[PDB]
Amino acid sequence: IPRPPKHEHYPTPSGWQPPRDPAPSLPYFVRRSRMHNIPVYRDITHGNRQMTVIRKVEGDIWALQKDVEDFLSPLLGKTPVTQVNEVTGTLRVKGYFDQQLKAWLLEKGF
Amino acid sequence: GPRALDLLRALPRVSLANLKPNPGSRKPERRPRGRRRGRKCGRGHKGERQRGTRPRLGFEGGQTPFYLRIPKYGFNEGHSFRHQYQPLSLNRLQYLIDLGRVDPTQPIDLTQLVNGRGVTIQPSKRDYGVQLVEEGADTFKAKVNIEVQMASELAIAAIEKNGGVVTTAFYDPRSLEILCKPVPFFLRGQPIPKRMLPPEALVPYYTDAKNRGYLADPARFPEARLELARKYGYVLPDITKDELFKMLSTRKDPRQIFFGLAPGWVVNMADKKILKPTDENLLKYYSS
Amino acid sequence: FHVRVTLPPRKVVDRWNEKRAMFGVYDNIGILGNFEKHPKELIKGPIWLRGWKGNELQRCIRKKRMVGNRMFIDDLHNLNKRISYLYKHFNRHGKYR
Amino acid sequence: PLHKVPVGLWKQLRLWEGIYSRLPRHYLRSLEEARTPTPVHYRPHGAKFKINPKNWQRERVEDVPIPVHYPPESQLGLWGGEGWV
Amino acid sequence: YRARPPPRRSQEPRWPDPDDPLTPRWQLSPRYAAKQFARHGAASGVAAGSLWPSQEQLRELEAEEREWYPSLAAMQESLRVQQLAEE
Amino acid sequence: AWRRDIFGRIIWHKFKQWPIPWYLNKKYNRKRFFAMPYVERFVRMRIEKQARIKARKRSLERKKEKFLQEKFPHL
Amino acid sequence: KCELPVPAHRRPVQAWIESLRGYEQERVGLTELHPDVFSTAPRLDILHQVAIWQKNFKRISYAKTKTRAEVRGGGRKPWVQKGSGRARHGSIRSPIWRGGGVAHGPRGPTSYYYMLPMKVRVQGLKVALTVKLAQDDLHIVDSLELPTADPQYLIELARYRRWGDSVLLVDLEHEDMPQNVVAATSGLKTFNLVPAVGLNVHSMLKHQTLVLTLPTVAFLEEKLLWHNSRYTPLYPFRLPYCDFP
Amino acid sequence: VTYFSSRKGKRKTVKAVIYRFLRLHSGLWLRRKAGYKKKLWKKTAARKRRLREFVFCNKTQSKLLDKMTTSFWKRRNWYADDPYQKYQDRTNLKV
RNA sequence: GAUAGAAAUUUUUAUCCUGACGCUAUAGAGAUAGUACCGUAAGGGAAAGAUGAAAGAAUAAAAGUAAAAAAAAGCAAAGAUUACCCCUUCUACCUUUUGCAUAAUGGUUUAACCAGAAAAAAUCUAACAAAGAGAACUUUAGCUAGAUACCCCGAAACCA
Ligand SMILES: [Mg+2]
Ligand SMILES: [Mg+2]
Ligand SMILES: [Mg+2]
Ligand SMILES: [Mg+2]
Ligand SMILES: [Mg+2]
Ligand SMILES: [Mg+2]
Ligand SMILES: [Mg+2]
Ligand SMILES: [Mg+2]
Ligand SMILES: [Mg+2]
Ligand SMILES: [Mg+2]
Ligand SMILES: [Mg+2]
Ligand SMILES: [Mg+2]
Ligand SMILES: [Mg+2]
Ligand SMILES: [Mg+2]
Ligand SMILES: [Mg+2]
Ligand SMILES: [Mg+2]
Ligand SMILES: [Mg+2]
Ligand SMILES: [Mg+2]
Ligand SMILES: [Mg+2]
Ligand SMILES: [Mg+2]
Ligand SMILES: [Mg+2]
Ligand SMILES: [Mg+2]
Ligand SMILES: [Mg+2]
Ligand SMILES: [Mg+2]
Ligand SMILES: [Mg+2]
Ligand SMILES: [Mg+2]
Ligand SMILES: [Mg+2]
Repeated sequence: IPRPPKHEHYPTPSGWQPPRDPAPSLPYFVRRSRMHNIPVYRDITHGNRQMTVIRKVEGDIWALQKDVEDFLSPLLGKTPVTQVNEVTGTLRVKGYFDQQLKAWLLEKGF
Repeated sequence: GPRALDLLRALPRVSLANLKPNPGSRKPERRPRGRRRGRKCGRGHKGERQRGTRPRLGFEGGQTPFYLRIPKYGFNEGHSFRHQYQPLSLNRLQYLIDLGRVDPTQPIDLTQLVNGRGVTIQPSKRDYGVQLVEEGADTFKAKVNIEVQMASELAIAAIEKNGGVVTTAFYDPRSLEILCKPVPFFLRGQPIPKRMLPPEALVPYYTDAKNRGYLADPARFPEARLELARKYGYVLPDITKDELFKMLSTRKDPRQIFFGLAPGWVVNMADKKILKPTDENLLKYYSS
Repeated sequence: FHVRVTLPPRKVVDRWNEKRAMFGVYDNIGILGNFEKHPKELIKGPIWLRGWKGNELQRCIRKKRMVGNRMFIDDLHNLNKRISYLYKHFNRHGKYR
Repeated sequence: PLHKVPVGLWKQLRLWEGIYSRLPRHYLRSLEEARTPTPVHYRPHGAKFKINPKNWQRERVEDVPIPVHYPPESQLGLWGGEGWV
Repeated sequence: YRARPPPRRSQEPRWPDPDDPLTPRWQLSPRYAAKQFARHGAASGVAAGSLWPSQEQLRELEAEEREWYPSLAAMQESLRVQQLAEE
Repeated sequence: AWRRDIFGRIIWHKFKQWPIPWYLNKKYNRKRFFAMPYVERFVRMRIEKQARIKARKRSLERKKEKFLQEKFPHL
Repeated sequence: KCELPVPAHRRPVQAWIESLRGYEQERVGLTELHPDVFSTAPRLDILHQVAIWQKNFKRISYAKTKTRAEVRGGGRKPWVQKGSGRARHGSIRSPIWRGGGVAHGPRGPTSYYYMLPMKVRVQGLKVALTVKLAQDDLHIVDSLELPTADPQYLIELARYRRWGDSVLLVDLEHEDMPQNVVAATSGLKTFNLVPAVGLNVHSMLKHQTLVLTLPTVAFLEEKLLWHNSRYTPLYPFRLPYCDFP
Repeated sequence: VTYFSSRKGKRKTVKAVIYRFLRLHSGLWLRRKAGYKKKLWKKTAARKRRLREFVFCNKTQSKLLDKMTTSFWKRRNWYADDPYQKYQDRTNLKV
């Protein structure tokens, strides 16, 4: 895969924002996709169970869990349900937060 | 990094001796033995089912079968011969130029869209190429040369506004194949055949400057194209004055599959050598 | 249910003999080796079964279509018959229909 | 087990060995090649490609010979290439 | 123990016996020859001029191509009768 | 002479002495030296039958070499 | 120094470079190892997966048993349906019967062959290596030039370095292995000597110590790292590609 | 249904499903309403409307139909001009 | 209807490198053999070996019995007891049925044999992800892989 062309202007027309020159000090990190996209996806089970998966996370995910659920709680009035997989390096959350989590990981610049 | 690492200093060797697959990976099979799952083994009692013969799937027990009461209809009728065109949104296109998969600099036809893995064509399945849609219409900032098999008005518009040139070109099943996975066609080691002309019904679509059809009269190109701007309300750029002009101008023969090559040729990729016929009948054949 | 009276000589097996030490050696050959040869070619076996898998019906119908005309008369016969039986049984029987 | 060679080829390698090996080569050659006998009983369609009337597309079309048995007496006279159907 | 020699795919041109009875007929075809040129073809010692159609093949391809695929001008004229008849 | 009998075996035919020519001989003429069409089937089977016995003779002897070499660690 | 870019948030690893000529030359040097190969998150899950996939996918079991169709004879009802006053049977080759057929059992040559997907096997070698390193039992070497063809030297070397019982020695190619290595090791059970084209998970776990040559590591690091950055193949990779061999 | 073919080993499809139905990509199966060409004069205009319709098949029928139908009719399709392409996706479905 | 089912057009690298998550005397070939034996015939068709270097050295565990015949009462046991019974308390077991102690079926007993196979869709675990698959395909979170599934015996007939 081509390393994507450095531009003068960010974000780009299609909305692509590069991760920063430094990385934050938060005790966890998110590898961008092999496409340099933020590894947040949506997935369903049994057709009715809606889920949101954060991927490729290196560090204490527990912290990431804290921060994510604390970001989402004002939105739903209540903590959203969470499943942490420590060996997978993966986070899972009930409902579709795809759009908002995309933004929230553009915030911290992962 | 992964503090898990430092937990492995503590523990005994990882070897074959100690291995557990991920819990819930193997959902264990059961076997009709024992008090629970033996004795009729979940096959029920007597009747048909216990003997394993219950009738075929569409069957209602002789009442006229659901799927068979309903009258036939033209539906999937001639489904094999109905042309398909794989869609390409403008949003996806902007995307692909943005991450520099397909670069706008050199010309863009299907092949390039393919190699960036931005689109997938299965010609055997009656796919006659990529077609264009307007999804990122407002999003679209890129100046590009695009050649597709079909496009929609709004799409043509959104490329014009930015100053690129869109051409509607056709490919037959065979030539289209050659187009999409070209390297394996070369390794086939057969000459590079003539391009077909589009079928009769399709003819009017490709003869219109309306679509900027590759077989259309260039005399109407500047006309209908400028028309596009008055309808959609923008100032039409002067392409002839641009630096990238000579690439945007670049066309194919209606007989040419690729850029820079010609019917009749043969590629030897071992010797990195092109081969052209010096025989006359051949040249009359492939150049016609 | 009468069971063996005398202990057998304990079979001693070196797991360090050649074949076991060298197990699975070239497995990654395509990957590590800039793929030219596929893991398939590490499969030494019956002509029709190399780098392939299937249930009984598929196996059989395969052996037929590949080596069929090189088979003996009788085996061949039994093969066509096994085929028929299987046709009938997979299609036409089951609980699950 | 299997045979080293398929049995359809047993009648040919039957010929490669033994006395057939000293046979005149021209003979064996006129024997090898089987030209397809003239259509007599079945009537052929001309083209390789023929349009489907129902479906409306060009269709690859091939011609299958019809089996014709010859009683032994057929070989005694001249039947002009035909026989029993 | 030292391991076996790694299995290698021989990169040389490879030609079966044309006269061996057991050898498959799919490896004895013209196309296989063409393919073999494509692979190496310098070293494969394939006659280059053979990678193009014969005079027979040529005139037949010609015959069928002019048969089922008319002229652009001719197709436009095929369409004018239709459009005007429907008008 | 080498001849081929009705059973599809190829046999060595020991000759005999007769006071008269063979085409004038009853008993000789009603002997058939040749194979008929159907016999061709059995011929194959014979081969096959025979072909197995060799096949599994070999496979036995090979076995007898493993056993010995694991019973007697020479060298 | 590593021949390949590390991701910005991740520092490389370093391993002693040991050499093989003296017993007593332990750390002859220092090597930076790539974090994305030798520091990867350890997953025994995939170790397991691929370890099995190694075991099985080669497996063809030839075990045939004969169905009531394939047994010798008994093409007939042994006695009549009615009046005998014993249990009714078809052929004496009914599976019920003594010398008769086998109901289900094994069938024929039977293969288990399946392809673990690409990037999986890849990440498996990755993990295996990471683990051999993190459990401290990986030893990088330069050279591999051996002082002599006496195998006792080698065994005693492993003895002086507390290398544990078994060892897998990895070299770059089949042709380039020096003659003393080949000599001394080919007469050894526990030690093994292999081109890095045949590095494999099963063997990695089968030997209590892994030993890697420097050209070998520079090679591996690359060949594996290729795969997080790679497209989905269009056609087989053995074919011509723009960048690719 | 033929769950395993003879020559290919594959799973065959019923054709008489296909001639009278249509599968969207959502999984909704579409059909004619029976008897619509049948005894028209005898029928009220209302009925005639109700018949000339295209209608949807309940879950049972759909699943059934899928079983008699291979992968190839379940694939995604972009036809030029397609009257039904407008329809293939599900919108606003909250379950 | 049940089902049947193509081709054009594409793909395929050498030999070398043999074995065995095959059986172990009811298994494994029918086979110690097409032998005995059974059929007028075509045809059917068995069962069985075991000490040790040397015979140019003479475990006591299946049913069944014996050592030891039985003592008012009754699904045979159980609760028990100082004590075997004596006391008290419980309608064999399977299949099959609305319902069986049933006087409905099956079985002398022991041993060895003797019957649930499939991956469309689905879930579960995982890789990578607007993509994924070691070619061909599928995609509006998806593709890919893995793991999860559908028995045994029997007619009268029928055709050659
Ligand atoms: Mg999903
Ligand atoms: Mg039960
Ligand atoms: Mg029952
Ligand atoms: Mg009932
Ligand atoms: Mg498609
Ligand atoms: Mg099976
Ligand atoms: Mg029989
Ligand atoms: Mg019979
Ligand atoms: Mg019967
Ligand atoms: Mg027996
Ligand atoms: Mg047996
Ligand atoms: Mg062998
Ligand atoms: Mg036996
Ligand atoms: Mg006893
Ligand atoms: Mg009592
Ligand atoms: Mg009662
Ligand atoms: Mg009753
Ligand atoms: Mg009742
Ligand atoms: Mg009663
Ligand atoms: Mg009674
Ligand atoms: Mg009764
Ligand atoms: Mg009773
Ligand atoms: Mg009864
Ligand atoms: Mg009963
Ligand atoms: Mg009784
Ligand atoms: Mg599936
Ligand atoms: Mg099962």
